[PDB]
Amino acid sequence: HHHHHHMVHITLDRNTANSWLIISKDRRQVRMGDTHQNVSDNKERFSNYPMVLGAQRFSSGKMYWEVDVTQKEAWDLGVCRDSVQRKGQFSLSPENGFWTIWLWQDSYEAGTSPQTTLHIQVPPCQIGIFVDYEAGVVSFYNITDHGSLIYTFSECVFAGPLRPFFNVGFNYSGGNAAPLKLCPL
Ligand SMILES: CC(C)N(C)c1ncnc2c1cnn2C
Ligand SMILES: CC(C)N(C)c1ncnc2c1cnn2C
Repeated sequence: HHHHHHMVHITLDRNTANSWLIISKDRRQVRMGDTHQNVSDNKERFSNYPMVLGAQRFSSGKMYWEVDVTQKEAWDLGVCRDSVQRKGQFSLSPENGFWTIWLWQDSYEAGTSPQTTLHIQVPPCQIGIFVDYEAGVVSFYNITDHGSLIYTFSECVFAGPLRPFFNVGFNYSGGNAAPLKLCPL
């Protein structure tokens, strides 16, 4: 792909984070803590899952960023509406304001409803995410495999400002402690 020149500097918004997440000083990394991280509750925090938003809001233009997923067993990545539900249980789909892919139980899927199987020969260590607001497109790229296309959501109906979306996943197995990291431009 040739989307690299739309690179944007994403930082994580602490206030949206589930209370067990640990966000680094530079706001560029996030991991699952082994306990509540001693923060006060607020209406922005994702309560039920290990999720956090980027601070940046996008309402026009073309945007690109990269995320490191090295050695993780489970995670979700993409974008979401600024007004997605924070509390309780919910489906990760465009109907609920999410445009995402994930890894779970050794397979990759796109968060359509129902979910779509992805075809990945080279497990990615870094994922590229491209958003074209005007076109209604969200695309995902395998940086480990020379930028090959993973998935394109087209005909997107964003219906609001978009925020970068992250889920570090649970660590029930003891094999999913590694962080998500925003990769340098
Ligand atoms: C098969 C569906 C319902 N599950 C379990 C999931 N869907 C999307 N992201 C997920 C999971 C599990 N972990 N993460 C990060
Ligand atoms: C929001 C949902 C899709 N997420 C991230 C989930 N994560 C982990 N386990 C899950 C789910 C859903 N069901 N189950 C059993």
